Amino acid sequence: PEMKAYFESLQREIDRAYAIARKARAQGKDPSFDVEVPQATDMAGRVESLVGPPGVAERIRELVKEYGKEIAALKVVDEIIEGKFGDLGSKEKYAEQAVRTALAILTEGIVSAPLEGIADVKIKRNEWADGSEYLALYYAGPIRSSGGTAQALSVLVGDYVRRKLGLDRFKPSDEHIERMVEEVDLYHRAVTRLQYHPEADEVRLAMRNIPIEITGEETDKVEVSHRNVPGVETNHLRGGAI
Amino acid sequence: MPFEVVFDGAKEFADLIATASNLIDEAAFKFTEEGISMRAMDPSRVVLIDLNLPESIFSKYEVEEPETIGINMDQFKKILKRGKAKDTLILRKGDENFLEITFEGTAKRTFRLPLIDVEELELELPELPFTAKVVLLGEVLKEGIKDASLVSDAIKFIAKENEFTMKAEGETNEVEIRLTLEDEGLLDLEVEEETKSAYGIRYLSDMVKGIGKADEVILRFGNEMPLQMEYMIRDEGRLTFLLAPRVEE
Amino acid sequence: MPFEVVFDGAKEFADLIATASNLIDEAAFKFTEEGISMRAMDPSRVVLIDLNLPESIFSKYEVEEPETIGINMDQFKKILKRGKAKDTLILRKGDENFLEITFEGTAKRTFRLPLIDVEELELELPELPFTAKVVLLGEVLKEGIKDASLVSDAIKFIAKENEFTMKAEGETNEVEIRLTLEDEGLLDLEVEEETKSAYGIRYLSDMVKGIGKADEVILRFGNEMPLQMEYMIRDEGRLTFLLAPRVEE
Amino acid sequence: APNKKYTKEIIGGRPLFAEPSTNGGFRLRYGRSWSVNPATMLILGCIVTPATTVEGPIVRLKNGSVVRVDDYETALKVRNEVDEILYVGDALVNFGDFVENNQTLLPANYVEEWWVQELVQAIKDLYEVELQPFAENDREAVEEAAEYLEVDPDFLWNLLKDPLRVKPDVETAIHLSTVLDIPFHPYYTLYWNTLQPEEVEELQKALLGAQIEWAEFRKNRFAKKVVLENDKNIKRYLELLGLPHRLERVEKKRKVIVVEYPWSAALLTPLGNLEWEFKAKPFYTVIDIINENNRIKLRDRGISWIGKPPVQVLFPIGLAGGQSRDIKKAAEEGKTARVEIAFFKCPKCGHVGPEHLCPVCGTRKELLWHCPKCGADYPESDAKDFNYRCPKCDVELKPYAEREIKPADLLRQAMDNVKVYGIDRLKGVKGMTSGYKMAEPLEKGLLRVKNDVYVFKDGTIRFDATDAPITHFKPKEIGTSVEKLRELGYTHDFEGKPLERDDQILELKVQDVILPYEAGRYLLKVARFIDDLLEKFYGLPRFYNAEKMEDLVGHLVIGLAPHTSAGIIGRIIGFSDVLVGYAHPYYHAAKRRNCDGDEDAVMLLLDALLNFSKYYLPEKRGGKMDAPLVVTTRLDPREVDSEVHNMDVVRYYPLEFYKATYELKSPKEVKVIERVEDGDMEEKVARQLALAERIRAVDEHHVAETIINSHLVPDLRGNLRSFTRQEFRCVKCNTKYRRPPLTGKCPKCGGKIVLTVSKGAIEKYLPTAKMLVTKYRVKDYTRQRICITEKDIKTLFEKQRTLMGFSADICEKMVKERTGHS
DNA sequence: CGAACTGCCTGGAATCCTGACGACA
DNA sequence: TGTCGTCAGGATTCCAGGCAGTTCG
Ligand SMILES: [Zn+2]
Ligand SMILES: [Zn+2]
Repeated sequence: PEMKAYFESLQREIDRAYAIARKARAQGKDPSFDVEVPQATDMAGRVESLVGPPGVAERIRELVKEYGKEIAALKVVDEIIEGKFGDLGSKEKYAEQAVRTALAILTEGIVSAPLEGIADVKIKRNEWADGSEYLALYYAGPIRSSGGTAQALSVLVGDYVRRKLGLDRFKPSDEHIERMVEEVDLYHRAVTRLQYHPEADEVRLAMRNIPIEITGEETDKVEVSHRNVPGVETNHLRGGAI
Repeated sequence: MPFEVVFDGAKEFADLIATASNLIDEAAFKFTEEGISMRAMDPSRVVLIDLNLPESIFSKYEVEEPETIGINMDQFKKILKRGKAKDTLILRKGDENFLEITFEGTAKRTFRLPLIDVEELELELPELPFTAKVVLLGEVLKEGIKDASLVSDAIKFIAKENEFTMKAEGETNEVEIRLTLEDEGLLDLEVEEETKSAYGIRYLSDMVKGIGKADEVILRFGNEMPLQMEYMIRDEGRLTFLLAPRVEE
Repeated sequence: MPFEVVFDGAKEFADLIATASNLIDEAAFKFTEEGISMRAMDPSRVVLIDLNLPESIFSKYEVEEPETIGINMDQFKKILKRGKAKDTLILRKGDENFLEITFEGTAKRTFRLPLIDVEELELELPELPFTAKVVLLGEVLKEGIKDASLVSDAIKFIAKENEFTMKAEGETNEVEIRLTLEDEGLLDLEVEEETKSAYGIRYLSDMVKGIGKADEVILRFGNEMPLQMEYMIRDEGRLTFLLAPRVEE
Repeated sequence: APNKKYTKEIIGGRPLFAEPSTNGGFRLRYGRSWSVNPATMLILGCIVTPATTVEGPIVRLKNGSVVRVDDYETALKVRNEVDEILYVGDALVNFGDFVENNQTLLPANYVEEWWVQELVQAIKDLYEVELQPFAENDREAVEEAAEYLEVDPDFLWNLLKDPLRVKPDVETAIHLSTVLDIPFHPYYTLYWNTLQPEEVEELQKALLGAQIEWAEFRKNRFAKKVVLENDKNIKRYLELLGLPHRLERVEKKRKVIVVEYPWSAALLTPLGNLEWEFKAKPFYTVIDIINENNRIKLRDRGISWIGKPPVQVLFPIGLAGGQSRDIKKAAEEGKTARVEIAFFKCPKCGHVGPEHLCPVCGTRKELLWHCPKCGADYPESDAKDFNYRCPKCDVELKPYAEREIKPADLLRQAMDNVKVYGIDRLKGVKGMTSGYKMAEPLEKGLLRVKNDVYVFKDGTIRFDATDAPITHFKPKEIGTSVEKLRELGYTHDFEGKPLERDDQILELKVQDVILPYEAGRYLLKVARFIDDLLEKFYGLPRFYNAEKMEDLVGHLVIGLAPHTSAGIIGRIIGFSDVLVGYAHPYYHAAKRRNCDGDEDAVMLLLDALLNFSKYYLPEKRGGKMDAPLVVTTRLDPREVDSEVHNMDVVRYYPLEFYKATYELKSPKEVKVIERVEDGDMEEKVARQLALAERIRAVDEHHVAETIINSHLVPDLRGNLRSFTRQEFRCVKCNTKYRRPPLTGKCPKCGGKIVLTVSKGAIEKYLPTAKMLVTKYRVKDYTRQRICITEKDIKTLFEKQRTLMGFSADICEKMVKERTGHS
């Protein structure tokens, strides 16, 4: 009832403060001429301000409020991949934008993991065994505490976009699984305490089940026993991906 | 607004200014045809430090217009710290935003300094009727306040006929000081009732660091009333500290 | 338990207890019908301080029964910082755990403190053959140890028949001081054989800086046995430090 | 699940330190969607939550008597004369918690609310009387109930309003219980679920061998007082029962105890006034035997057991500032500075500088572009025309370049701009994390310095605060008047009644703040700095005009948690007196609770609008959060759909689940869930006091711990590795790290080289383990103790010794014992 | 006509809150 | 990202010996 009028008075005071800030910035004593902190209309506005695109808010609202958030985000990512609003670059950029928008939608647009923690996503081919694919996920700093739920959702959306793109299943090599379990035990024993003690058979089953391979970034200056592994640019520890 | 003050006793003037500055920064100096007044103010707004120096003490006190100027004496304490006891000081101000300090004992030492501008409003002292008036010197109060500060944090003043007790209370050790007629340093007192007050040393031990000895310190207060501690030099120069009663009930 | 000790001026006792506090914190003063006694051990069981003061030191001395009381060295060091050289120290104690320190003068000061107990085990030191005794002045030894303090810590004392030498070795410094009966720092000698021993000078320097210049000292030692430095207070009381040397070269 | 949780709780804190008297668990108060009474915290390791409006534990004092903790004054009075902790109190854990991994159902208890609900249901189905519980009853209904139960109507009204506050006397309680054979009163029911009937027989024998006086009320042959002797039986369970008794010594007997009403009847009436004979029977608890040998069946009560650098301004100086990087020091010295920064250029005047606006003229200078590899310069127009590519050096056109500047003479501009020269200590940044490395307002930095506030590496002003939501809200506690709430917009209470009483229990408002005095003072200083800047930057009138603590109530602030790129806008309605605060379940969600941080940063909207810039964000990496990019305020909780679901959440007790709790129900039953919803000194002293209180509670019976070794062994290994590494650093040559090979002195600085000793920590940790091994004797670690002691000894290699030694040491004692055993 | 006996006061020095550093989990 | 130790460093007050003013055979 009157809560709507109280929120209207609150947004009126907010608009008064915004007009004061605009009148102040009209002189231009700082390398900035627009409002840096705008008010969000809804989750659509939140995800649009996080990753965008600037104008898919109408479609997001329609899909969500008409069919449910889950299949709404599914169809929204389908439309983004198909390029309904136009083109934005290459297929890798399309996949990156789709993954970021999907993650921002499912997280309601609060986590900056796909914004900065996961910098880039590319597709690379296997020049050794059969020509399968791996996602080169160039991560960044703010990903060490990305959150277990957010990481699981990122894995889910990665598998979904891989199924959409139609890639081949990566062949888990002996050296790959050996360096994976080596990094796992090294991170468990020397680097940092883990929240869930894993098992060798479990991590091997996971690394064999992941259809396309995953290649992360560098975390610390810790070497491994098998040097010069094919696929990785160095022999450091991928504790972030771990 | 131009005026000039030629003075002998630069050491006394400097230690008095330091004592007025040892407490707190703000100080509005008022130049008037009747003399030099000063109202020193703090951010706590609990202690007002008002002094008055007439033309009799000044050697050559020439004025043209009465005016008030707000300064922090912390940055000014560097120049007055250095100086002999017998010398000639000259403080001159003109229409420009500068102040001239001439130091001449046997040579010329001129200092041209800028004039800062601080904005503050003058507040009149509450002249409330009290029932306790006790006069002493500075050494006794210095010792008592330093003991209270280095022992505890609370103090209670109790005044009765020819009996001034001050109980510094804390948690482990408790100090008490007694003032009676046997103390030759303590002068006569006007007291009719058992006046009780409570104070702390959170902002009291500062002025002690500048309290001299040849200065007669009178204190007027009542039952948990604001303490007006005035002190006189040469029977002509006055400086009062008016503090609100930091009592607990 | 109750007692009252009044003395006009106790700055010597003040600095003495200050040195005792700098040495150790846990100390208990035993009050007997003869006077006061104290014996403080070391936390590293290397140094021992002993002091005895009969009833012929202070002006007024009235004790009820001999017992053992305890006073915190920190609380005492927080008390001696206000002891004027022209004060009247009055130590009063009743049956309760209330200790009163009173001072009469321009302002009657009285501080009450709680009295905690100390349970340090006391044992008589066994007799040991000294074989080397000497009586010297305090100022010469103090200045020598303050000159040889910055170069090293192991100062070597050598004593032969009518001969004394205080040296300071090292790798890039050497200090030497000779002492004979016709010198300006030796009062009397009682050497028996050729002795030589090196001692640390941290506690030495502290305890000789705490003691004045005009005071005399009596050193008792041997070849490698522990040293004992004793002295007298007002020709009535006795105070002795005791500490063993090092085994290194 | 409970055993697995008790086992997994060993990962943190001192292990094997559980109390044997009271089981390791708290109370279960089912609430929709932990909180422990602060009396236990005052009498004293996981996340804490305050609940003061409930009862407290019960302990014994130095006098020998037993008493319970009730309120803050008594808690502070008896928080130092405790002897042994008997019970832990009645903390609340709920059911709406999102717990997983097959967390089994925690056994509930017979509570007073469920008891009186069963009572009123029984009288309704028996005497045909309708009533409305959980609130004030109607006149006719309460009158007929009072006539049927021989109680007072106003007393029944007060009981239905609050049963915990208005507790009935035991006489009338047993009187009304004799009509329905209802279970006993839980608040006056001791804990008997841990005793053997063979020992209970001796208890009844000692009770029969004691003194007793009686008193009866309304056809109830109850009692009046019991005087017992503590030597008549083993006082172990007599004290473990947790009953407030009175002790007496000078009575011809050493230890005498006396229990009066309403505390003696609570123990005698369940035993039937010692009329029937008690017997021991296995596979049947004491409550079962009591219900067997009595016409009244009772229930259970205790069954729930669940268990640097402090930089201020952004001024890039680098090595040109050394270590302190004082701009005043640099201006006094008159030295240059080689920085990779972006310079500007004015079209009219032509001055060059790293500032935004040109203070010489009245306009703002533009940004120039320069190629660092080549020696070419081009403006933004030429940069955008040449496709951001230089023909000299084929590098992307960068706005900033590396060159030298003289802040010594460049400071006069900022001085005449700020017009205020009140500064004592102020330093700049050392390293730049952003890619563009843009500038920062030097006037705003100087104003912040003169205001003397702190700042993080984010680029704006935010201060930490800790809050915790609760089920209710009280103007008496939040410090706001009735007329203040009226002019705020509140005209009715949670039940529609007008607001006239200050002690009006209300529902927790969304936009309310329980915020501490430190946060309030920091916000006041921030507002002072804000008004100063807006009056010195553009000449704008003060919007807030805030100069006191109470004036800030009414405006709007923004909260932000780590991993949250959205700032939640809240209103400043409230305050706090304690060092902690409260929040709202909507302002504090799961994404703001399990985000590697419990506290949240607060900020002002004007502060963000004036000092926020994306250029303050690093290029590739990032801190705990990216940036407060967007504000959010709308969190509509099903307005037109489930407003009743959002509102009706507080003070409901499910009788159905209370009756169906002892049937091993599935806690994951979503259907039933939805149906019911509808330095060293402080740390050492704290550890020693925790050990001491645990010892008092367990009655001087404990064992050794494991986390002390889990801290010492890695400490020893790290100490050894640091000693074998020995990485040094030159003092003035702060960047050049000297090699472990000693070269006498730094070739660029003829002074000492700071080394990494790392030996003072272990030297202070050794006495802790020494005192622990002296207090308690354990094996498997004397080897580690002697090893570390000998390591210190032979690393230093106690050079002086007297004729009388005999240094007492349990370490040397155990060493000699093992030597003799060998 | 010279010598102790103070004030005092300013140099020398001990104390300490602040600003750097590294270590673990 | 939370914690804990070390180090130097400059500003501060307290102590002591030299400069100065003063009453004694
Ligand atoms: Zn210009
Ligand atoms: Zn170029």
